[PDB]
Amino acid sequence: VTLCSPTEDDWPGMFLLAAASFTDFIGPESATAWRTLVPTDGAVVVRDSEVVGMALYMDLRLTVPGEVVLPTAGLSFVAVAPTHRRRGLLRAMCAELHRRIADSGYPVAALHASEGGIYGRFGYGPATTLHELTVDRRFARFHADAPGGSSVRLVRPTEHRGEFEAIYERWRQQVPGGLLRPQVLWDELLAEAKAAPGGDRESFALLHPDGYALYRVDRTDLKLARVSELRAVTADAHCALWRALIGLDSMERISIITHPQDPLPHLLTDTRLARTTWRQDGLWLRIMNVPAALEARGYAHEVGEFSTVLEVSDGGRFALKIGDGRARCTPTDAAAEIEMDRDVLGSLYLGAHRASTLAAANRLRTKDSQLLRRLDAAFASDVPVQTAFEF
Amino acid sequence: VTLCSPTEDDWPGMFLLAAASFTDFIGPESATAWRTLVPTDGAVVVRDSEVVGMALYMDLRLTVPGEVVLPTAGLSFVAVAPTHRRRGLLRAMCAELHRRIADSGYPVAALHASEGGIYGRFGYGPATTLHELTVDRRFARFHADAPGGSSVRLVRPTEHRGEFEAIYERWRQQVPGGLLRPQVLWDELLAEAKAAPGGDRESFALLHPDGYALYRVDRTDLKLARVSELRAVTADAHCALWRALIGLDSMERISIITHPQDPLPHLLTDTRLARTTWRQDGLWLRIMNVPAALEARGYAHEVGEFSTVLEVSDGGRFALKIGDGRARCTPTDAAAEIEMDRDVLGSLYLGAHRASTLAAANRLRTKDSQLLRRLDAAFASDVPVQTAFEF
Amino acid sequence: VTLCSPTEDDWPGMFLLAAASFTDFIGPESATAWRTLVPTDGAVVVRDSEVVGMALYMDLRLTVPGEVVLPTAGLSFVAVAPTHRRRGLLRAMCAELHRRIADSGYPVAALHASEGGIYGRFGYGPATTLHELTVDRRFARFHADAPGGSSVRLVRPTEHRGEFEAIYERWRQQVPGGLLRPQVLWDELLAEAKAAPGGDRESFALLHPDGYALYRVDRTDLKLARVSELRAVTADAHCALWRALIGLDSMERISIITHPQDPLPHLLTDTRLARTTWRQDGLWLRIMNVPAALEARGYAHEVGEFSTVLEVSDGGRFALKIGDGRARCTPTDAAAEIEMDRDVLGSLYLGAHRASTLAAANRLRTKDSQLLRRLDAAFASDVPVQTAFEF
Amino acid sequence: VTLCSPTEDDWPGMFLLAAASFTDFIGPESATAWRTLVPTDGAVVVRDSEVVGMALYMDLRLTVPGEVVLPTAGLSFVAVAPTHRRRGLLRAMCAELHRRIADSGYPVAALHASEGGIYGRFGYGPATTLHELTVDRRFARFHADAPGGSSVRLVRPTEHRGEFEAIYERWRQQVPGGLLRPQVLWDELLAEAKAAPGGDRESFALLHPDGYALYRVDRTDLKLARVSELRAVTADAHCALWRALIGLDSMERISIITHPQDPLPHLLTDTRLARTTWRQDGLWLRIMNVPAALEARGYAHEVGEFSTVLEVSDGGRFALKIGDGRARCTPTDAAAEIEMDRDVLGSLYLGAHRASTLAAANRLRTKDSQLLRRLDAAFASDVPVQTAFEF
Ligand SMILES: [Cl-]
Ligand SMILES: [Cl-]
Ligand SMILES: [Cl-]
Ligand SMILES: [Cl-]
Repeated sequence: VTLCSPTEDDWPGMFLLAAASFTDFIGPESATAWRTLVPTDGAVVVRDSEVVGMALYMDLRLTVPGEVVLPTAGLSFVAVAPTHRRRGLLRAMCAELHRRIADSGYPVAALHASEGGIYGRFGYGPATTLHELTVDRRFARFHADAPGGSSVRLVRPTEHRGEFEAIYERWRQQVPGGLLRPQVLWDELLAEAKAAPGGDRESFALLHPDGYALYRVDRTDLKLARVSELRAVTADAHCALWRALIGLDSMERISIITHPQDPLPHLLTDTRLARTTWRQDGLWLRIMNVPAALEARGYAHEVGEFSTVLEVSDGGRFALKIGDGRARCTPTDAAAEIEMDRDVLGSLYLGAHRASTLAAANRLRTKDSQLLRRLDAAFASDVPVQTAFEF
Repeated sequence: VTLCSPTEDDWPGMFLLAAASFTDFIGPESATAWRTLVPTDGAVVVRDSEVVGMALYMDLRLTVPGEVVLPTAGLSFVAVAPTHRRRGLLRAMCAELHRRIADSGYPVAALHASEGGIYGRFGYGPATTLHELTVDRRFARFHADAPGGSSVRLVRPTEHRGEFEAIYERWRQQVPGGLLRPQVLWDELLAEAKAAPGGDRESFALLHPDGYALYRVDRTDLKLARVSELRAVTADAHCALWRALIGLDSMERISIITHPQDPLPHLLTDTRLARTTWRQDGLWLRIMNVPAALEARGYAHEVGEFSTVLEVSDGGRFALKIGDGRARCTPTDAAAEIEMDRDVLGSLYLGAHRASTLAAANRLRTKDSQLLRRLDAAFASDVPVQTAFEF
Repeated sequence: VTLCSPTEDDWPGMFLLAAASFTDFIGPESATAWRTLVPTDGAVVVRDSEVVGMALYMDLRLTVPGEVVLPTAGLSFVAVAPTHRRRGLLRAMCAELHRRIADSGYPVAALHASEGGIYGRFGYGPATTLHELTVDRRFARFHADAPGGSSVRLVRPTEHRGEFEAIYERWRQQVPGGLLRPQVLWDELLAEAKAAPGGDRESFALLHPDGYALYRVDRTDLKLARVSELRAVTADAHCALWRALIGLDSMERISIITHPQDPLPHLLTDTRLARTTWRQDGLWLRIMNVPAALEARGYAHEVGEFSTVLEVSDGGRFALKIGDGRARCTPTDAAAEIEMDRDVLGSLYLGAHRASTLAAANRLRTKDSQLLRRLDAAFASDVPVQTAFEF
Repeated sequence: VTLCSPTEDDWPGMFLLAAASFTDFIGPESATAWRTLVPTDGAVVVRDSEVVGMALYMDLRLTVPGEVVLPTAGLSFVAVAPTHRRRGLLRAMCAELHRRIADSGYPVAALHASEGGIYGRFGYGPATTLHELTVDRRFARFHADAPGGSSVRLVRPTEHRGEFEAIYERWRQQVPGGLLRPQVLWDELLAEAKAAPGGDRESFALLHPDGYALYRVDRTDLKLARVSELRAVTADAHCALWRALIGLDSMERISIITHPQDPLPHLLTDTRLARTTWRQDGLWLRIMNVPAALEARGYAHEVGEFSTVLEVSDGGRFALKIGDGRARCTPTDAAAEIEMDRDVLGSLYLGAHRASTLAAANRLRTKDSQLLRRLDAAFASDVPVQTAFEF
């Protein structure tokens, strides 16, 4: 058992481990495309010789509150062979990548979790919430107040790549959780848009000047349309796209994986028709550099200037001053007023979780209820946090 | 078709309509107990002579943000005979009760909705959110940070009525959505605690000095425990009760109908184990007197003093000034800065829905994005809004 | 093994065999009430001493085409002990009862079959068709042409016995398949109308001057109302009762066991909403006396006078002359033009099955296609055949 | 929004709308084959430029009672874009095609309905009934009377095209509902006979001189054989094919979409084994020219000569004289004795629905019960109405 950066000769062994580890493995051709987002020294492997462990990160750009874009290490392709469980391989690989990520100057790392119980101990907190809405469209009537009572076109996704790219680029820059989508991921997305023999049905697009929806009929439930992606830059675009989706008269149900503040239910005369059928953690964040991350994002202007001392468990103690929507975060040995593990700060960082809620679980410790209210207000995001694409 | 306050002789006919209308009808004996909460002139019936329509309200006490308790008209027992649909009987009965409620001096009316599409047009907005969590307790491990790593007793509910009453009374006064639970509803609750032949299994209680949980094994799924009610006045009590529930080793799953900010998931090493299995509107509010309701509740201290002009569609136009956690709301003919239907104000009132989200659906109209942020912040509740008991 | 008429002392042993044989056994008290319809010498038992076989008939009145009422032997309570299978006990009991029924002067015997494969060989043919319609009432809109766009009352069944009795008596006299419902069966029907602990929910009635519907919410599916019985003497009553049933706004679905010519689907803008969810043989007929049965019923006036020779396999050969809606059926040794087993004549007798369809299965043999068309037309019923009550 | 006959350049846009509208879309290659049945000016499109609406008709030959073959406009490929709902596009397209169909000299139009609630208002009535029978073949025993107690061969469909074509041509000419099946539809049918990767299993044929059955094992239920098509010209062929299907010893169940008068159940000792698992409207008819359609079909010889006056709502009033199996239908201003909407006449026309049943729903209005009986008898079909192939 040695831990190394993989050579070109290691990648066939990594693809075997991937195929055996991930039921959703994209195959070697697609994986080779995703590889283009992994920097030199972005990957580690454990050899016994065959590959028994692997982990890597990709260079991402993540939007945080205040429309600030952070360089982000996106952890992915993490696997330990079923032959090598309970040997500390995950711990060793995560320790090495975190060392490389921190030394490289990334203020944050991010991942999507295979299970909810693994990444908390490595300092990752769930930072976005996936919210599945299922609409019984047979009953759906738009409210008198709903915009645009057409601006929308039914199109083939592959024929309107430029328009989707431009709309997505506008969306990702204005929404916390937004990720830059590089050209290789557009190539991959539009390749998946076509039907597969015994696989997915053909994808269609609804295109508005200021939004698009990509959807396909479910493989097995032929009365369910699944929206894979809806990106709307305006309220008018969001409503117009939903009027078109409710117009899919051959379907009983439209489902979408969205965010908790999706205004869809409020567009209907019966809010209950937009049923929450599933909820899960989306993007997870590890704050690598506490002061750099905390100084980088914008804060709520509504809360008056306040100062506190924040201790992150084995992450430093800082004088934190928040006023006029900006934070200053400097080293101190002054007594801590707030204490939390690193994972908890990740959960607060995009505004998806309230300091008050985490305090009620004793994940966040303070003796000052006023300070808790100020933190809740300051860390809150004006623009609701969304999830961009899984990686 | 005439609309009257019912005489004693009308109640057998009302109980027949109830039995035929409500699959969960509590029967004449329990209904006669609930009747004690209906004031003189609190009920209307339509006769054709037999009862073809009915509606009533009960005298309730509702806690709103700032621990303020409002007299509240709780609409209930609303039915139109299947023989008399589409004759405007619901509209006529709701118009008459609203007249009586407004003239009686109630600032707010409330109900639980049989369907989501009916009460919006009568000025009711959904004001609390029911959130069902299902825990696979076989996997549940408490976080190192979780309080109290016993203070809890397994007891017969009927033997500890005084302790439940006292804990509930503390809870309902400190939580927005809290309702006073009169003696007749305690009588009814503890009568339901015993097992029924071919019906519900026996209810048990977990009792802490500062909280209780009432639960029973599901009728048909013998590996599911359903928590009917958990009232905790402290974080220590909430965690202690959940440690005890996760200790129900004969169960696979524990389910509870709770609120979106329940800290349960954060008590576990795997937040994903507390799965959201169901979400629905809970309590609905109709603001009867806009200035009385808006002046009565407390507002967030974090937001700086601001002034605006609010128009409620056919509900008046008001100069609204919010500062130091209090509102002043006076008549004006000045140009409106914010417009919304009455139902929308109900949805904002307990802090369950953000002004920003309702604005994105065009249910709330303003040209000022700064004003929207200030409203979001001001109307937000420090203590998360919960649902008390169904009526 | 001896075959006897039971003594009073035999009935406890018959009730044990019944409980072990019939999952729907009505119990000794209800069975003692049904006993009042069994004539002296109407029952046989086989003893080994304990009861190992039983069979009986009740005195019924069956309506046949032309509003003619026939005395009918209703076979029921037929059981062989699981200890005594394949010993010819059913054959022996059926042979003896048929001897008694024939000698008593009954022209027809009838039964409801536990299985479809048993009674054909004893000369019983399925004579009515049960047709279950399930309406998704959330979508149901009445056609512009539908009558009565209220005459209907929601009532407690036990309070309107006289009105149900009178409506049913009018119905049973005008519909082929109609049975006289004696007072003991009204006593039993209204006793079942009340709810049972862990059993059926409360029954309700919709009452029109010229029709009624008895319905209850399903035990387990709380969004399904099951109509146990709808008797309408006019088209106006039938439509009015269905308008009321579609008005059960708490239900998703209304189901009824009806007949294939129920006009319900044609009352709706979408005929497809009245879905056929189940179909089965209803009443079975054994023609005991061929000439008496054939001379007794009315025939279609549309078909011109014709003569043929009918042979029933081991049931006689007859010169059959049909004209002006009446048949003459006299002994002959002339060559047969039509041959069929006795069971086939039972299937033709109420007009539920076409001679042409049975001929296509070679259950009915003729070389004359014109004769087949004349038989189809003559045996057809003006009033569609319905099923009264199970016995 | 303009309505035009499509140019060659419009068909890619029509195929996109088809793919997005029809989950069973046959793809561009098969659709191009079906196109060969669409006459010049047989198609309309709405452009906004992209295709947002389309509809066409094909030249068909439909068999009606009396073995009469009518030129028939088969409406198909009808779609409105989900972006253009509730804009009257369907009404506009149907009005234009009906104008073209009427002017072209078609006496009838026909379609298969995506939903049951749409085509009634455009004058289409459901005219055939689809009846799914599922046989539990493990229990199925043929009756002593059943023919042919082998004449049948198990063959590859593609190797016996000539024999299937010849049998089908005999069938379609003798059965009301029969359609001529052109060479392009035989090409398409035999292409679907082969297995597809992750798709349908291989089709097999059972071939008799006077009948064939095409069947395949269900994709997912490997104990279910689905008969896609059984065409039998004789009772012997029908029974022989069913003996062979019941001989599929690896199956639990055989299912077929047949007609209500299928004699299959009567071939078995247990009629109940042939269970009706599904029922739906099949072919829909719009009578374009009332007198031409009514004079064209044969009527029952059994009913004596009679005269009446029929009014079709906005379809004319006619003196209708029916005798010796023929109708004369001439213009009159004499008082109407029968009134009905055009859709109702379509439902009566192939004998699938009784005038009496439609009268009970008030879809057919007369004050003369004798006239109703005569219409029932006259419009009845000697040969039961069947459904040919979906289009
Ligand atoms: Cl999202
Ligand atoms: Cl709650
Ligand atoms: Cl019936
Ligand atoms: Cl058919």
